[PDB]
Amino acid sequence: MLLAIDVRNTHTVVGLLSGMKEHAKVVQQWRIRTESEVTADELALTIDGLIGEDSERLTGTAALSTVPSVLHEVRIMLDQYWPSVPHVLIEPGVRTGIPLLVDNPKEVGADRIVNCLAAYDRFRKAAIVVDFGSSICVDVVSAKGEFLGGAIAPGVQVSSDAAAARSAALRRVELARPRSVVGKNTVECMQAGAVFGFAGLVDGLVGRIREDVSGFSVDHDVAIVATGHTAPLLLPELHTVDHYDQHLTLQGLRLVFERNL
Amino acid sequence: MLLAIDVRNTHTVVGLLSGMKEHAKVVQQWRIRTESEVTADELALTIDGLIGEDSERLTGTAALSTVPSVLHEVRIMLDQYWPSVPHVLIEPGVRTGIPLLVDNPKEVGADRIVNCLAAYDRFRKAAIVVDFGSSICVDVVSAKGEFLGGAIAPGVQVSSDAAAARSAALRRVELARPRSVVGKNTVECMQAGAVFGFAGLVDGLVGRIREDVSGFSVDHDVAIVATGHTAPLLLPELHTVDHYDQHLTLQGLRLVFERNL
Amino acid sequence: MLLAIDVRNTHTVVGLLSGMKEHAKVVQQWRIRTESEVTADELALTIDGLIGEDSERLTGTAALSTVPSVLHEVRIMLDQYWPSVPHVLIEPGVRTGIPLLVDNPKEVGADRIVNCLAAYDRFRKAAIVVDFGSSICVDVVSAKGEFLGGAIAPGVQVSSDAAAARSAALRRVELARPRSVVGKNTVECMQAGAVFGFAGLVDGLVGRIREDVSGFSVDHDVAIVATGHTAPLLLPELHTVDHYDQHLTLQGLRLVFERNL
Amino acid sequence: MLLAIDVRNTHTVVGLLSGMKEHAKVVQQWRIRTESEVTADELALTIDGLIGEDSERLTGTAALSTVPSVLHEVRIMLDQYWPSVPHVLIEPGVRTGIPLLVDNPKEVGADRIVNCLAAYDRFRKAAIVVDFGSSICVDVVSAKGEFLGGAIAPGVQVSSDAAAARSAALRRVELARPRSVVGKNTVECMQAGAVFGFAGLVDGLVGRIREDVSGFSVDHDVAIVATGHTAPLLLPELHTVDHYDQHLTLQGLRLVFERNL
Amino acid sequence: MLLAIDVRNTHTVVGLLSGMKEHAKVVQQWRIRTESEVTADELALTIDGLIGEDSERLTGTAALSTVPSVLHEVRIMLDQYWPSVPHVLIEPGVRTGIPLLVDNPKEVGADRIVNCLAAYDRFRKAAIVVDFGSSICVDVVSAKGEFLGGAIAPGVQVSSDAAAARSAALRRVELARPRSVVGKNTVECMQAGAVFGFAGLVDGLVGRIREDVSGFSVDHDVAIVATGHTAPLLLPELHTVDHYDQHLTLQGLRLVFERNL
Amino acid sequence: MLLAIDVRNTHTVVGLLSGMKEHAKVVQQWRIRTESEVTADELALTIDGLIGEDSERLTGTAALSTVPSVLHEVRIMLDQYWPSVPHVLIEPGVRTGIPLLVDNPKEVGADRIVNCLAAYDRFRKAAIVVDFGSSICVDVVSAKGEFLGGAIAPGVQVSSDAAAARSAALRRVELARPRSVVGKNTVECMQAGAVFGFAGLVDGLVGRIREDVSGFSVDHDVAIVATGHTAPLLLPELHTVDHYDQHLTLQGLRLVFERNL
Repeated sequence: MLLAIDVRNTHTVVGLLSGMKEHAKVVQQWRIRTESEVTADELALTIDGLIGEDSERLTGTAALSTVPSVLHEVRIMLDQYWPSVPHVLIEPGVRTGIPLLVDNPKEVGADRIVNCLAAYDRFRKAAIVVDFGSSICVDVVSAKGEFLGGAIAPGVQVSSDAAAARSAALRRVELARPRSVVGKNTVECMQAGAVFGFAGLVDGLVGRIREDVSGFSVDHDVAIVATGHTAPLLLPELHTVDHYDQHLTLQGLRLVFERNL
Repeated sequence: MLLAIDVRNTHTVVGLLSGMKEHAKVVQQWRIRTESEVTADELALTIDGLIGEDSERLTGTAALSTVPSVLHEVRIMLDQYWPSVPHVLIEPGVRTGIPLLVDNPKEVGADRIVNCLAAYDRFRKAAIVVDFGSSICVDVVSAKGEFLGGAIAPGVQVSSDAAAARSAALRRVELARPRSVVGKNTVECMQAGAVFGFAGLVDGLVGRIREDVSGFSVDHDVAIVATGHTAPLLLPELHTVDHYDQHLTLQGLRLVFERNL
Repeated sequence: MLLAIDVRNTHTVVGLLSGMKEHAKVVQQWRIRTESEVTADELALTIDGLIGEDSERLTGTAALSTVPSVLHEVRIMLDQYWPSVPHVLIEPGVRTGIPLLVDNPKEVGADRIVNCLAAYDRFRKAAIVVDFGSSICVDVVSAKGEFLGGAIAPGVQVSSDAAAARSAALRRVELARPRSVVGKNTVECMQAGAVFGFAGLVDGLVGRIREDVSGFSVDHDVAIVATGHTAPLLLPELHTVDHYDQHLTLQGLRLVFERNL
Repeated sequence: MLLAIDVRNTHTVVGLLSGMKEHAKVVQQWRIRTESEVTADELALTIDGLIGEDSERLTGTAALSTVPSVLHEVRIMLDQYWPSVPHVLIEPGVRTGIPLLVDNPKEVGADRIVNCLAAYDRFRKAAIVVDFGSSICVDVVSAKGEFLGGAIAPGVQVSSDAAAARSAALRRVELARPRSVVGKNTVECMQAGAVFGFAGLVDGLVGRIREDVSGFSVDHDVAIVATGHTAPLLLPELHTVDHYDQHLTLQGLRLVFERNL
Repeated sequence: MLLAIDVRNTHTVVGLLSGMKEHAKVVQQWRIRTESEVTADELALTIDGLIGEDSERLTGTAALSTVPSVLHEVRIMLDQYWPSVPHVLIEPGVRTGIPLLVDNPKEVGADRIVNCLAAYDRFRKAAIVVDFGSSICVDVVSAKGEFLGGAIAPGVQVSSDAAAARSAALRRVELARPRSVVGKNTVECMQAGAVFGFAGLVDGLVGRIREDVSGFSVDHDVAIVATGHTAPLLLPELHTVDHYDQHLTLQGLRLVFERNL
Repeated sequence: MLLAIDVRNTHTVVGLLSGMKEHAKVVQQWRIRTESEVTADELALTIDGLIGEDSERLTGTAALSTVPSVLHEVRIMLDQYWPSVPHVLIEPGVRTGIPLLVDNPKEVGADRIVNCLAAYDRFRKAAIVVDFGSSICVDVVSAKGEFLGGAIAPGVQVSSDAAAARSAALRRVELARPRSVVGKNTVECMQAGAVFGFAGLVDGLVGRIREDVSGFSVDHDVAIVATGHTAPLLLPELHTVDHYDQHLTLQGLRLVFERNL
């Protein structure tokens, strides 16, 4: 199998992907915390405990990170614990076959590049990727598979927790859909805010991108794809998102791994 | 005049309002930070420094606080520094004439009550109040002047600061409208997110309220009013908000003061 | 066995209970840190490591959480990792057989409900429960098995840590009984405060409850029970507490599981 | 006038005292919050704003601090802004005429020594001093005016704030007296816990001191004096405390100033 | 006079300078805390209280800031409260007559540019500027007055506070010279580290710059100048620093003000 | 196999040592984070996972901890989980055959004593030990194997992270050697500071110690040993440090274990 690692600011996705090229599928996926101060030995311990008996069956290990210290610890862990398998660590501004038509090609985070590559591979047309992570990352891929940029909004959970911490009457609540958009208690009001407001945020960003750029209007065909952990919660309230792909970034990591191999 | 105090989670607004009833208006306003550990003497010192020689011309004072410790200190300060003028303090579940048709009438913040009272006094019909503070508070006022609840979304500035602080690759940026919806650098992407996405958040909340609850549809005349310090940044991008009042909470405090006088 | 999970604000108790009804006892117990950001996969990994070979010998699971995010993750973990066994999850306002004679039955924490249920099951009369956790929760159970309310005092370790952090002269000390109430250095004075003053706090709360409400006086038969990890520290210095039950919340979780089975 | 400065870990008391020796009394007092990294210019600005036109009428300044940085900034401010007045700074271990019969006489903070000196000057016998500040300091003074020692418990407001911050279900509450010891909501439960529990804490500490040290029995006449900002709130719920003196530390500062003059 | 403002990360220097060109010296200076979220009204209040009756006698204001939000609020405060005075606010990358020979001329903070300008104005030759601020900034100015770059080390007091916060055994100690380099207790060891190790840090940076870049060898005449609030503390322990100019940044601000007028 | 545990304030080192007396060398080593609130069960879980199949081959466990809570949890963990092996815990001020000639011999941390013992055992003469950890510790050992004292400077990585977090314009950067001492951007300047300045800090402390104390001059022979995780980074840039030993504290724990048996 192929061991894929997605390090974000708050949560790390560890995946096992069997197969190769078109027939390859994600057979396993786990979500863990991201610790900035994590070491190679701790990360090896948790990853070994997650993947169990598949450690001896690894054929390669792809990895990206938005925290560079975790990326360097990933390199140390890979060389110390899995020396016989190849590994292609990904930095910001990686080369993949997707032209980075932006001001600073070396500053865009690796997750956005991987999402763009996977979306253009799956759809082969113009695409808008909405990634619900620690931040909501919106990526615009043209019909030629070129990364035009996009937007970076605060994430649902991070913003909700920040609002709960920044206020006294607002406490920490569970991220769930309330009975109505008009709440009757503080928990219901906060859940209505966090869910419906961020659904409106994503819909507004997608509609504004569709209207205010050429080739992405309603007349054209553009694949709107959402990924992330909290995407299924907000998906029924989105009128602008067509598809949900839970394994988009892992498939993109597999694409970069097979391209660099 | 009347000394109105608005203690929010992040900033405190001090206003001098002259006149009575309909002929009353905000003649002076200052904004300062809210200190959780501020005392009666410190707050009286800064308020005196702000308002100058108008202390002898005060006819009354009125305060609300979403922070309980500052509410205790404001109670002490009102009882200590201006004993000759009447004062009204506003605790959650206060006497206003607006029925609190919620599960816990004693848990709803005083700012929401005061905003609902001011909006219904100004419009005399069904209203949707959008306050842009530390959190974005959406309050729904029925056609008979009843507080039906609403939503509490994360605020623009708090969420953007939390996004910047959680990520090592994201620095502190100023909230300003970017060039296009598809940014080209990290700062442009973050600004596009924070501005357009939160405008979409407010639009989605107001549209969902208009569609779902009865008496607030397109056919019914509903007054959509926005207030707050960071409201003018998002107001040009809002499609659902009809009015902007920057002195709504001060006018509501004046209404409570004159009602309880 | 039954797997019981007590998620508190600071620590999490994981227990294995064998038997049913009266013949049921706690056969295993572990204490771990409560991580507010922990995930279902990480919690499943640590619980599997704790319980070892007992994973395949589970007949049911019961869980409570005072932290909403850990409650969400425990919900996911229960529906993901042990699908072949029943699971009861306890939210506030849970049907247990104990009436909640309070203003907001949906806001009393799950730990207090579970403690009241276990106490009234054990003693079958009026009871006062003192849980020593992050806070000291005092719960008042009437003679008919009704939760009348109680008090939430600051805890001992949390308050001592806050006092140490707020002052430059006070460092992180280890909680222990001093030689005397009148200490001679900073460590002795701080430990005398933390131990004897909080013992007096518990004694004063229990005595004032015994004096100020009907049915709990010295004439009535009232069971005073203490639970918690730091309870044995203050137990020799308490005059009002008659019983110490360490596994009270686990037994209450078992009671809820059997009631809802 | 004499300018007394009390720098505690959380608040600073600034007092103006008129008269000398027995005919002296506190005529002005203000409470401000303590900033650990405050500068001499900021502190001079706020102190000047507090004391008004009495800057030219000062005849000396007495200052103590539990935060040494603020003490050194106080010395800089005094030498820069009031050069014509004599100023006595007070460190731990200050010579006062009260012997320090403890293990480390140079570690007991200045506030405790000043309180002991003022109490023994007022009562001229054995005394127990309960000082409600950032922490609750209990001081025991024999019939010969010696500092035998005491206890240092967490303060009421600091502990309540820490309990609110540590727990997700608990918010910040206004420190006031509830209706009863058995609370019906979370706010009432927290207020009952903090108030009645800390009253029991003080009662337990004072009673244990009276019972466990020589000559402080109920038969012997021992004066119990309470000082502090939150002392009047807990005073009706105390049984072992007789006298309340708000200006005890300012009078002790006056005594030290007159001693070093 | 000229009102100069230095907004650093931790402290803000407010200076009044009289005269022009060679006849110009700093006549007033104050240091205050930098509140990153301060408003224009609070800043106007404190600056007015600092400058007293010199508000009407201002002829122009010069300001820089390493915190952009404070600079924006400074612009608002200046245009609201001092509308009749000219103001040249300074952003990073200011053109001053010192060529910026670095990779990103728009990213170097305005403080370093101002220090380089004032040092080259004073010495008219090659210079090394050591600024002890929140960080330690070493700037290298060539013989032709060109900013060649430098180094940014952690500050002295900031790193000492970080060490105290990261360790329980290390409390908040005061920054002062110890008896010797070999400390006989924890406080003396910490002060020996903070003083002598940071003096060695400055000496090592200065020596390595003198040895490893062209035109700055010991044979050439290079002026080594130090500035900052904690510079006098480490000044006697440095073997590589010849001059200490306390008002270097204020003089550079005056230079930029007179150049842009 | 001896099991060594080094609990520093930021990272914990775990070691497996085989052999006795001179024939003893470290065979295994891991580095993990240090958690303050960690429990015995969690720590036993991670230690067992780290050490794998060698848990049944242990013959003793020497452990030190600069965090006493983790030390007591280690004692609980060792007694609960490895009851058949001896365990020599180490507190501050331990006796090792090295006299502690300081003002408070019981306040110096255990890591310093262990490093001094190991260094004198290796070199059998006067030595200067530089331990790069959460704080840089410098230890001075005379020719008689006595702990004279030393310095505690802020660490490299800890101070770099503190500078990145405190300053708004500075992000979290990776700790690595830059190309030139005169950095041409912000990141290069920060890395030049963090590397060359801290190398100069160590060099200055060692040189000042060598000059100002008896028997440590250039004519005398004094072994200079370095240890720590980040030590090899600064080792090329050091001039006064002669030897490196990454396993100094583990061998010192081995020496204390062999001494206490």
